Amino acid sequence: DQPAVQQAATEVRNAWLALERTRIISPMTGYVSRRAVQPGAQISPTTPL
Amino acid sequence: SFIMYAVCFYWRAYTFEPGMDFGASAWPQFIQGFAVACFFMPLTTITLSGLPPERLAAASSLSNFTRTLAGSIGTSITTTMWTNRESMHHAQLTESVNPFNPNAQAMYSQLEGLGMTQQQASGWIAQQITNQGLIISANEIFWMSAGIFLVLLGLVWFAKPPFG
Repeated sequence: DQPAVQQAATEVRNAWLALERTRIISPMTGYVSRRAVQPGAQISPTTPL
Repeated sequence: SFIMYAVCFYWRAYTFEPGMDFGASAWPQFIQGFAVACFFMPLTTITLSGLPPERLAAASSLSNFTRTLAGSIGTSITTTMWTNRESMHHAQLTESVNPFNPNAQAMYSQLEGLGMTQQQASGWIAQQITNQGLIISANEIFWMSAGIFLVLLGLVWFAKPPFG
């Protein structure tokens, strides 16, 4: 419970969330219409998929 | 003359392009010269054939009235067809311009390279689509006109030969 240890725990949590988000999950039930993503593409959080 | 008018309009139909020079729209009229040359004199000679000299005035008046009516009708139909088919082609074209499309974000990138805003680039793309639609719609009208000519051919044979 010491202040120093919890600081590092927060960073561990942020890194873990970063790693768990390498798998992109669908937020809605539906059907796929356009597909502009191919294996090997370089993706940022601004590129439609 | 009817066959020559069909030839000229089909000529225009399959040869109009965005980057066509002055000569691309000057040869077809050189050809249409023959078609126009051999259409007025013969048909007007047939129209006023055998009538007495005194009535030539009234016949001429009737002929001119009908011809002017036909001209007005043609203009009225053609202009509306041109604009409406331009709208249809615009609708069918603007579909391709969406995200999820290479060679569509590249255009935006090149446009923003020149300093245009996003809205200005969108307007420019829309204008280009409009121009292409006008050319396509304009060429669709020429094709229809030539086809219609092909049918009007044979009617002239119903006139008896009292010419003189």
